Amino acid sequence: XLLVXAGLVLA
Amino acid sequence: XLLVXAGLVLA
Amino acid sequence: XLLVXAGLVLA
Amino acid sequence: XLLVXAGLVLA
Amino acid sequence: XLLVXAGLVLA
Amino acid sequence: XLLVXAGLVLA
Amino acid sequence: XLLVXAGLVLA
Amino acid sequence: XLLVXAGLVLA
Amino acid sequence: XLLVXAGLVLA
Amino acid sequence: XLLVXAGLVLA
Amino acid sequence: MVNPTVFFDIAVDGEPLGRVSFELFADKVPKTAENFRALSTGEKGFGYKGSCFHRIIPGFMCQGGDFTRHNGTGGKSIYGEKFEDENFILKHTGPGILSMANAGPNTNGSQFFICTAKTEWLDGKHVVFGKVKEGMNIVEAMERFGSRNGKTSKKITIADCGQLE
Amino acid sequence: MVNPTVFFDIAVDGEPLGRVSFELFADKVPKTAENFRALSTGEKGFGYKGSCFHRIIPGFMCQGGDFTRHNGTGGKSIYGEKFEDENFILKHTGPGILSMANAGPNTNGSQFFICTAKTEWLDGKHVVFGKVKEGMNIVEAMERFGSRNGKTSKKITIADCGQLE
Amino acid sequence: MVNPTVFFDIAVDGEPLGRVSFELFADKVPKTAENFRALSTGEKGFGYKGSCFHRIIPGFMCQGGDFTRHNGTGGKSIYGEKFEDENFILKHTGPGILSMANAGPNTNGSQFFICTAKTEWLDGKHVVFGKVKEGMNIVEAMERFGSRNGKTSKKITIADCGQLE
Amino acid sequence: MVNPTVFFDIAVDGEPLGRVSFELFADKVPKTAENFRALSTGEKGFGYKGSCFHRIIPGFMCQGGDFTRHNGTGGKSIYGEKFEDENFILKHTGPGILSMANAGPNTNGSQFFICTAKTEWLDGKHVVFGKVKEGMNIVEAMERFGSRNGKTSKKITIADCGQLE
Amino acid sequence: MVNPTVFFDIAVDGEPLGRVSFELFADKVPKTAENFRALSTGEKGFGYKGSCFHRIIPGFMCQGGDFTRHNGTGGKSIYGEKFEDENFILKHTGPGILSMANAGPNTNGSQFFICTAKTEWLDGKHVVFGKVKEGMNIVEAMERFGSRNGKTSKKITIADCGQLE
Amino acid sequence: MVNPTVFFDIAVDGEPLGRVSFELFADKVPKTAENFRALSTGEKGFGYKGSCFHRIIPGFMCQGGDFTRHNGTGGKSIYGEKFEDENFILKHTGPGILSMANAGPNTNGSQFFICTAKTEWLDGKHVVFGKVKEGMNIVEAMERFGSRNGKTSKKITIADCGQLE
Amino acid sequence: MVNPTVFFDIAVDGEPLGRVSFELFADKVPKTAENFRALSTGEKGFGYKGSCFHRIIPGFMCQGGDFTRHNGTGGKSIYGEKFEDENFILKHTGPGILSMANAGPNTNGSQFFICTAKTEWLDGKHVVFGKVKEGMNIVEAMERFGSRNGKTSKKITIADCGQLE
Amino acid sequence: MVNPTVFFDIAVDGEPLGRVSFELFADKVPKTAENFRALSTGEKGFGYKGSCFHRIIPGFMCQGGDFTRHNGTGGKSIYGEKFEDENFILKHTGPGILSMANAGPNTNGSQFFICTAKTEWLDGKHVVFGKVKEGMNIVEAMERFGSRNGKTSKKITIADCGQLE
Amino acid sequence: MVNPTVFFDIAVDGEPLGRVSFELFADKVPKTAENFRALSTGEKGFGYKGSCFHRIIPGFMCQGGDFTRHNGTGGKSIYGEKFEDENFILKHTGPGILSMANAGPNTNGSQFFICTAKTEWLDGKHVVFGKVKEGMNIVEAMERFGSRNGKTSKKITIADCGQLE
Amino acid sequence: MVNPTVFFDIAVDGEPLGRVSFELFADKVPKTAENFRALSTGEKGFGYKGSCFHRIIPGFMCQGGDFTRHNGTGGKSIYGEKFEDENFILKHTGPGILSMANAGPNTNGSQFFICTAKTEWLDGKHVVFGKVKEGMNIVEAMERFGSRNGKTSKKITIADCGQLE
Repeated sequence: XLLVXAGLVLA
Repeated sequence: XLLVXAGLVLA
Repeated sequence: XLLVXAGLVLA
Repeated sequence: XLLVXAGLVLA
Repeated sequence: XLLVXAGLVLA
Repeated sequence: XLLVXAGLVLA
Repeated sequence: XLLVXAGLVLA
Repeated sequence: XLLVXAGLVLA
Repeated sequence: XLLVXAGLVLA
Repeated sequence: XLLVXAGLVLA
Repeated sequence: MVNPTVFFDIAVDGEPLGRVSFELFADKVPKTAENFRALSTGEKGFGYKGSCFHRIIPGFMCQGGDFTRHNGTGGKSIYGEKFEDENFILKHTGPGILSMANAGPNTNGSQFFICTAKTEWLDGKHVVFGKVKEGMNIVEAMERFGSRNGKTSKKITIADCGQLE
Repeated sequence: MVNPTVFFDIAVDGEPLGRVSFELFADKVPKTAENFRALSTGEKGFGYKGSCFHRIIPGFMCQGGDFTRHNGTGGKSIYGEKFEDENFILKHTGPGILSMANAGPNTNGSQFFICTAKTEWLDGKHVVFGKVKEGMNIVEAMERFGSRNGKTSKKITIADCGQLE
Repeated sequence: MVNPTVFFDIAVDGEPLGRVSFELFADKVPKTAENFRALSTGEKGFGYKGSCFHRIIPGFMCQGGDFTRHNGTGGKSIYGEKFEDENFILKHTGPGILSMANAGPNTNGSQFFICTAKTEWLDGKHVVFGKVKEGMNIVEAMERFGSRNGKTSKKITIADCGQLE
Repeated sequence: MVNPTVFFDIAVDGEPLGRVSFELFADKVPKTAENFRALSTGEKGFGYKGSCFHRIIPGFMCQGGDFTRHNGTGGKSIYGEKFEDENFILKHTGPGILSMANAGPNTNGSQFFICTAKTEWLDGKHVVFGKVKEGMNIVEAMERFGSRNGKTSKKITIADCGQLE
Repeated sequence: MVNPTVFFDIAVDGEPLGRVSFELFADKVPKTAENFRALSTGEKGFGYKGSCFHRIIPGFMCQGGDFTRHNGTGGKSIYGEKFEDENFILKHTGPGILSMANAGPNTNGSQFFICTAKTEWLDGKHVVFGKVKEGMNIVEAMERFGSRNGKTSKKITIADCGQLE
Repeated sequence: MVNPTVFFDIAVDGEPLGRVSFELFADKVPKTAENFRALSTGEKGFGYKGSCFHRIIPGFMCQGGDFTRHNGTGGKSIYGEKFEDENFILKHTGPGILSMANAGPNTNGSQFFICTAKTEWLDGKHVVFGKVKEGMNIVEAMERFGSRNGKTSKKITIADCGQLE
Repeated sequence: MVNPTVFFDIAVDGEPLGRVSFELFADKVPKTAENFRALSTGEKGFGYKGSCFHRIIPGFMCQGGDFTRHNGTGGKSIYGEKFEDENFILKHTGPGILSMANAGPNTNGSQFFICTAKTEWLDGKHVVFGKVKEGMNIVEAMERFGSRNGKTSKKITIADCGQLE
Repeated sequence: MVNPTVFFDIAVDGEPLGRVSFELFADKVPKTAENFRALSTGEKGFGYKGSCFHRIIPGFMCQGGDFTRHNGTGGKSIYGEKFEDENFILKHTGPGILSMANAGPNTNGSQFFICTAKTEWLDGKHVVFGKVKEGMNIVEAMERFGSRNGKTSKKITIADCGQLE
Repeated sequence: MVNPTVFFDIAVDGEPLGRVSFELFADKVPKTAENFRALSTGEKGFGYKGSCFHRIIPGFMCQGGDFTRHNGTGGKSIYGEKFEDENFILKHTGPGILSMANAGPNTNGSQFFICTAKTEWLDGKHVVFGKVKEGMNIVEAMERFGSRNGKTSKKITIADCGQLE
Repeated sequence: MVNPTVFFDIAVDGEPLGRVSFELFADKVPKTAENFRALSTGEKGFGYKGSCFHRIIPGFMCQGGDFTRHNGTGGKSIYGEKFEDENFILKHTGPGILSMANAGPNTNGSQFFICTAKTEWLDGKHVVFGKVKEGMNIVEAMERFGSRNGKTSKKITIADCGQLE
């Protein structure tokens, strides 16, 4: 999808 | 420390 | 008081 | 059902 | 009733 | 998985 | 009733 | 303080 | 009282 | 940081 | 969808009093408006025709809908013995507001009340689902037969009822 | 404090049937036991003397305590129209258990039921406050006048009542 | 519904001071307003006639309603020992507001206070149910007998009270 | 009261497979147990006779009770569309346990499952209300007509059913 | 990024009825828009082409999206079995609102519905994610094949689908 | 630390009755024990010497500690106006338990009560902090001057008090 | 009611800097305002006269009120060790706001801060109770003896303080 | 049904080190154990064959299962991106426990760890789903290629994997 | 206090691209702003000079800040391995917003992102702390080196950075 | 892994009192044990060598670890300014327990306390992480230099410290 994470990036 | 994560591994 | 219940009507 | 209420008794 | 579910549709 | 639902059965 | 309060003692 | 209680009046 | 805090030590 | 505590001041 | 209108023909000890029509806000509370509509058509084999207003307190409300025990301890919805509070979007804004009576949260069956005053202390506790469209004067007339304890002086009955639109 | 014992002298239609004695658990629920005790003596002006058991369902329980409407919709406590659920320490452990009937949380008044079976599905929802001490055979006799819907076939009354211990 | 007006004729050490009338907001808080009304008429057998204002803090409020212990530890409602906080719709907007004193949440009995200033710190904790209609000058005369700790110099008594509207 | 016993006479396409009897734990879950009993006797005018097990997963459970759509999307209770989860006293302790199927919390209707294994992952989410009394071998016979995805190969039908005790 | 526009070419058994285009609100619910978008191009290996609107209730909504079971018990997302309820920023404000059908909280898959009325009773329970851009009259045509129970009269089908912009 | 012992020398009306000594549980509730300990020694400039037991109800408890107003509406702790409920480790296990009186959660000042019976209905609402070490029979003697409403017949007084170990 | 005004006569290293006066919002937070007012008059036998501002950060605030330890680890209220956070009605709206320093929720004592900037990140965690009325130029002068870490350059002291109105 | 058993053939760089077999507790966590079992057979088209153990900390655990990014930032389940924490029944009780790695609650994918010690600080945060049936000596051999930060010295690979029972 | 301005000199594969300056909203989020300011000046011994933008998604954002692992798995704050989410006052209102990347609640380190669009679905999950002051054209230029999944085609590096005001 | 042991060589003013060795419960609280271990070797560039025990209360505990401010207002962890409470598995069971001092939940730095008594009132508020392995007699010797207020009489210092196993 459109997220901003540090390490496990999801859709 | 002693943790088991997926992506941001902390101490 | 002024309430509208079905069965135990209180004041 | 088997209940003990005061006013609206249900099954 | 008027609901939009997937599987158990209720009234 | 092993679940018992009514309508949307998941794994 | 049998309570131990400070000021409004109830039954 | 400036309170209105019944029994233990505090400051 | 008997507490172990860091900074505001109370009774 | 910019905080106002009493005892353990943090950043 | 379109909001239904139901009518009740009221009678005082058999003698006709008049008709009250109600707009049901199915655009806000569809499961609650449908229960009242189907009970006013009697299409499920049971409903409001012939029941009485068991509790009328002048200047507050008129309560009815207990078609099984006629005293406030019965009634049933078309979904079963009781159903959830649909939502609390609408408020008890004034006379002619139609709201569900209950025995605590999520105990709606078939009893309802028609407010003859704004009852805002009831907001958040009783589901509002309709309003008197025509016949407010007939509701006012009904008030004359109640009392502060709810006792009616004559049998106020729903002589006939059904859907108009 | 010492746990009081009260008695009810039950009458069927007119005929005396027998005395039931109850121990009240004032060491666990003092506010609830005190309410039943004071209503059994009549020391506040109103009480149980002369009221009937309006709902007896064989193999489950006998319910009484409505001395104002006599149909399950009234009763009142010595503390007012309702009082809080004191605690749920005691369980519905078997025949002879005395517990409060209510209309949901914190609406205890005067209505109660005597269990003729272990009713553990009610634990946590009804406050248990007593136990039949003597006269279980009389409660069993009362059972025989009820039906699956509670309807009794005789006026099962409390002819006298009071405190012994 | 129409909001009742009650009155209190106040006396200082015996000598009559004057009358204060209050409108009770029954359209907002009917159970709380009915308790004050009925304790003003004395119709349930007990009430405010002959009781005193036990705590008056100038520029803050006059507190009264303890007709049983006369000092702040008693009073009772017509519903019982204590009753629920009805709702917190109204706010302590200014002088002359009438609100329930209490000993924590849901402990309303009969003690109340008349504000002689706006007390918004009390909002949400005390149920507001009325306001002075005529006679504010008598409340202001009463202030003159209190002190920072609340002690009065003279005996401020409600000689008579009843309903006007 | 005494716990009821009900039976199901199972047929595979046409052939009689055998009878399974169940003890229903009315002493723990009386509203859930009554629903199943009444649907087994068919006394309310609808119930289990003629319906099938639409999903059998060998080494897990047999699911039935959908008499209205026969595929898992229907069924209904004697109480209405759905009814609350009564309590979770009992656990899925081993084969022969009879428990309710649902579509999340408080959606119990008529569908149920007989487990052929201990299914503790389901504890707390499904209400357990009965156990196979006699006929466990017939359930093990039914197993063999399932597959991992749950589709059957033959029409497993409740030919007859009713109350024994 | 920029909001996608997707289209459906609806076929009523044989002849093409027409094309409905949709704006997908990727500026509000990006994860829910990408799911519909990807399932409309079919880029991930499966999607909407060839599926049917299995439940249409005139004046309420058209529901489709179950491409695996075709009846309402299936569908799957590009993220898997199900995915979270992204947010409920948008409301069900009127005709041509596109929203997720679900089996309760966080069970989104592929099933959706096209509202033909303002359904505000569904706000907070269903994620709104798009709107009919051009083609409302084709949806209004589809409407007339439904019934109050949702049954379609003719086989409504998404003949082709993909992304315009 | 080691648990402190305090003593009270009780006088009835004028005459010496005897000494009750208490072990204070500073290993469980150190802040509540130190508050009582310091008010017994009087080391902060105020405390219990001279104060009376103002409410004694036989078979229940003796309540004291209001060294300011002497009627149950006062007292101050050594930490200030009121202090938090420290913990509820200890239970009201039997006669001789010493526990804090309060006006609801976190309102501990200086009033306490000595139980003359097991009072488990009070567990979780009052902090238990001590137990009668010597002199239970002096507490039993004190009992006899009380009544069901708490009235004493003689002025029961702490004539002197202080620490031992 | 009337809001109190207190003054501080500031001295830098003994040299008199000037007077700052503050309006205390007794109308919103009476208990927090009273604590400050009384510590400024010194009427309870302890207070602010002679103490110093121990931490000053230019562009943020000057923190003072620790009269016991003089370094941020002490001070006490007129109600005891600590007192509750009264409410958070007011916001840190700009320079001149007087607010309480604390060591977490409900640990107010005597320490406070004078904001030289709008500090909205502190809203909801520190109780605002007053505002500079006259002398903001003296507070701006005080700022110049701070540093990024709060160390002062001179001993900034409250030479005298008391109430004006 | 029965609990499955899977094997891993470990190869250090390319040299065969040995086999580790595991019992998966399908009787406590069926969905988590089916995920791991399917990724070990590769039956859904993808899985652990060929991947590496990317983080090995001696005296703690060996972590692997990231078959997409091979470094700890990837992996996926057979149900989608991530899936729910099934339950926390089982505990990290000693060497050989196989448990799920995650990125906070409900982000289970395919990464796991085999404990070489008791790790009870991880209880309640990571789902335990299996234990080493044979090959604990091979796991101890693998440990020796790790370091305190987890980086290895040789590439530890799952050369083969599959089901046994 | 006055809000700081920091700058970054961006270099694509070596070649200077241009400078972006940013305003840090220290008046809303002081601790988050200070972390970024300090890592930009490099005054604590580490910071952003020489780090690269590891993930750029056109029309969404450029994510960077991982100066330890350079791939999204590292970075650290000047406060420690992580810090709390200070507050969520600022929203993701448009292009040029600077916000914290994280690994769930309260895991802030050094990674940040510059929005190239309004990203309101991220509101309340990521702390906004700054805006581009000058150089949006350089961010717009940076965008062009990214792809749908975030991999950049050229090494986008912060060649220099520091504070301006 | 195996639990580490660290030692402290205590000095009273300057002369060498003796060594206290400690076992750190890395099998229960690994992050908290690692913090203490690393601060005992001084390996991260700061630590306990040279700091003093700043608060010792006989019969309760010895507090130390503030190497920054040396008076209880400082210290820091190897993880940053503070870290979370890891878990509260272990309890303050008696003398020689090593536990974390803090300034509320999740404010762990470097200060700690060695208990000379069982302090169970602190359970669940302070993380227990180790126990005196040798030298309890030396902790007993340290107690003597404390006071009820905590002030030491000689400067008690950690002359040397480090790991043993």
